[PDB]
Amino acid sequence: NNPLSGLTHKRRLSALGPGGLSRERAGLEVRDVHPSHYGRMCPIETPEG
Amino acid sequence: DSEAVVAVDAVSFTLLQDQLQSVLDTLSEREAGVVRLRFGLTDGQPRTLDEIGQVYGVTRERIRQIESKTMSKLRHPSRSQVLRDYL
Amino acid sequence: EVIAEHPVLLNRAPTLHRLGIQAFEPMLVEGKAIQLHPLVCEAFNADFD
Amino acid sequence: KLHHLVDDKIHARSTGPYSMITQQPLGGKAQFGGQRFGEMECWAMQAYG
Amino acid sequence: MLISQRPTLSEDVLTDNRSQFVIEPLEPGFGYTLGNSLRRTLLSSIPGAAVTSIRIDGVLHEFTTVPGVKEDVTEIILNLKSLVVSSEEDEPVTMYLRKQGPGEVTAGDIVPPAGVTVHNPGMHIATLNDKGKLEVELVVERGRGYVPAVQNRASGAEIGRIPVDSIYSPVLKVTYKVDATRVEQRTDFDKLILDVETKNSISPRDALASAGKTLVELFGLARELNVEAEGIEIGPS
DNA sequence: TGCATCCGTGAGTCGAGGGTAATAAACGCAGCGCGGTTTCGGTGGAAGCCCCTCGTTGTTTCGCCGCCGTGACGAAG
DNA sequence: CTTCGTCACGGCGGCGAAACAACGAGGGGCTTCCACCGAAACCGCGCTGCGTTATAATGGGAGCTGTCACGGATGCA
Repeated sequence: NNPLSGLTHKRRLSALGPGGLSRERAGLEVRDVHPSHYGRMCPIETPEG
Repeated sequence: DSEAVVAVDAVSFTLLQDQLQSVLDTLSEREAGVVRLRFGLTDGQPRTLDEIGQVYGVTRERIRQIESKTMSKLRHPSRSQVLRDYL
Repeated sequence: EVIAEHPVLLNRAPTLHRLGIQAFEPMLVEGKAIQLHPLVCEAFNADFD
Repeated sequence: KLHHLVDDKIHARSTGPYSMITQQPLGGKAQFGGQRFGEMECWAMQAYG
Repeated sequence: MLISQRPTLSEDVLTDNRSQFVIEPLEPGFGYTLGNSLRRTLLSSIPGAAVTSIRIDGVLHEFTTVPGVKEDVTEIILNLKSLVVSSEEDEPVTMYLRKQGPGEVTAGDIVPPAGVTVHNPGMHIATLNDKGKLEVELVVERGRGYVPAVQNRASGAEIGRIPVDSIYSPVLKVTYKVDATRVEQRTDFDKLILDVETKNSISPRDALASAGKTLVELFGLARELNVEAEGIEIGPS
């Protein structure tokens, strides 16, 4: 619905799927912003659902 | 569920069936009974005009005459104006 | 005419306390948004975001 | 302007179609659907008596 | 253009002098257009007469109490402040009141000459006592709106004088509130509700008629820029 | 007896919301019931034939328009 | 100012038209066929079922397995 939702939908680093961990199996700790995200993953742009 | 009652049809089906009495009764009662079995609405079997001869003691051709006597005078819009809303 | 003093119900998921639902007498409003009296929102805990 | 229009998020229903197994309504704005009244609504619903 | 749907006006009494006025259906948003202006006008356009200055015997600096009467001076002051009077001259008129002997001195005891009329004789004033004997002198005039107390520059000449405010407008208070009458079928029409409340000297409705007069005059003073200008009109009656 | 050790549970009211895969096959016989086909049939819809339901006259009578006169307010000098 | 012309007012009355009742000729009630429905039949054959196949062939592919806690039911020692 906008050029951003076109772009930033890519460059998406998902945690779920085959080989990924399901939400209920996805516990509290994994949701955290690891120090190893600095520069790698955006530490702020995450879904709020 | 394809078998769902629209529930407007059902109320409107009752209204159809009641306008039917209100229109038939405003017509002659011999004719009202004639059609009630000719189309066999109140029963399961629509009838032919030679079954009617026993129940109404008249020649089948006379019910041929009465069928038009029903329809044409019905075909006066007065009956049609109040029934054309039913479609 | 038909809405002349005919109460209706207003709900919001979640409803936690009893007052999560409220009965109101509705008035016709132009537009597609439900205008909620600005006092019950506390019970509804509903903000207009 | 955000893509959350009140032209998009209204659903009304007096009576639409019904579920297959149960005679219950269906869910969705696309289908005429019908609104869900949950247990957690039943709670306050009785709490009102 | 025409209003295209004639609005009405209904006056509804609540007391002998206090009344509401419902106007409907105004064109969208027009409730505020005229309501705030109208309340301002009623507060600041209806002529009337009120007390302006005072002086009483005995007091020169004792702005607390005076003998004979028991209560303070401010009590009598505020009593007289809320006095209804009507005058027919813009010169300063003078009235006296002089009651000897203990009792209850009222507004019926004041002796207003012709040309100055009082409409609340039976308004109590003073709890005169101890065979109290008084002489209160009231400098009065007529005007409009609310004029605060103008102090006496000639302090020596009128040194027992007392400056005081004046509610020249005979109305006490008016409020207005708008409504949403037939917004859906008739495109956001609104109904104004007015509530006017005035002194006993005049009525609620009459000052309203005078306000209408003053404002239509004031806007004729402007419409005389293009006499044949196509604005909006109303229609029949 | 403990005692570890699996294990059977629940873990948000709710809106956004239709579908994705694979292996060796052939001959032949029987029932078969659906669909080509093959009879007349009387009851069907015409064709021609007789007793009773619907239109002429014989008044009746209110109605009404021509007539008849009245009177006045008008019409012209 | 005088005197004539007109236009309703009200009735008069004699025509006049429309309603109401003695009833007789277009419907209601008769046969008299056969192109037909409709039956009854006489079929064959796609469609389903079911039988057989003759060198030897003789042990699953796959699945990715984890939370979080907790009571408790269950194999040991």
